[PDB]
Amino acid sequence: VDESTRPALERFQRFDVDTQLALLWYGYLDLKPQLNPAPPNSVDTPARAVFDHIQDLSQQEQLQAQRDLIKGGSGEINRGYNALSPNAKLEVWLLLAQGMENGTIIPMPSDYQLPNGTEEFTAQVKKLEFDQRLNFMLTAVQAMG
Ligand SMILES: CC1=C(/C=C/C(C)=C/C=C/C(C)=C/C=C/C=C(C)/C=C/C=C(C)/C=C/C2=C(C)C(=O)CCC2(C)C)C(C)(C)CCC1=O
Repeated sequence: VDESTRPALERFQRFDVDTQLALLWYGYLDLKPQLNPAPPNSVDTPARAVFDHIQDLSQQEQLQAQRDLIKGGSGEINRGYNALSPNAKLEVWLLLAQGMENGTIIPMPSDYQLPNGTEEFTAQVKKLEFDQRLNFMLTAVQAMG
C-alpha cells in the first residue's frame, strides 16, 4: 500500500475480529459493482478448495473459520489459506462473500451493528481511489494470520 493507504490498513487491523469481518462485508458491498465475480479463469484453483472446506461446515463454524483466518492459527483451514498467494487469498474472501449472498455461507445478521468508533475509518476508506482499495485488500488478506 502507498502512503495514503497505509494508515487505513493499520487502523483496520486494530479492530476486533468481528468488526473486521463486518467491515470486509460492507467493503465488499461497496466494491461489488466494479469487481469481476469469482471464480477465476482457472478451474483447479487452490482458492476453491479452501472455500469448499469452509462451505461444508455448519454456519456457526463457518463464522469461527472466518474469525480464525483473521486471527491466525495452524488448523486445517488456516493452513490451506496460508499456503495461498495473496490474490488467491483474496479469491477466498470473494467466494465467501458470494456465498453469503447465495445462502451457502452464514450471512450478516439483520440485527448486527458495528461497535462505536468505526465512522472515521469508513469515512477515510470512502476517500480512497479504486486502485488504492485494491492494494488495500491484497495487502490486508496477505497480512492476516
Ligand atoms: C491482427 C493483428 C494484430 C492485432 C492484435 C490485437 C487485436 C491485439 C489486442 C490485444 C488485447 C485486446 C489485449 C488485452 C489485454 C488485456 C489485459 C492485460 C487485461 C487485464 C485485466 C486486469 C488485470 C483486470 C483487473 C481487475 C479485475 C479482474 C476486476 O475484477 C476488477 C478490477 C480490475 C479491473 C482492476 C497485431 C497488432 C498483433 C498485428 C497486426 C495484425 O494483423
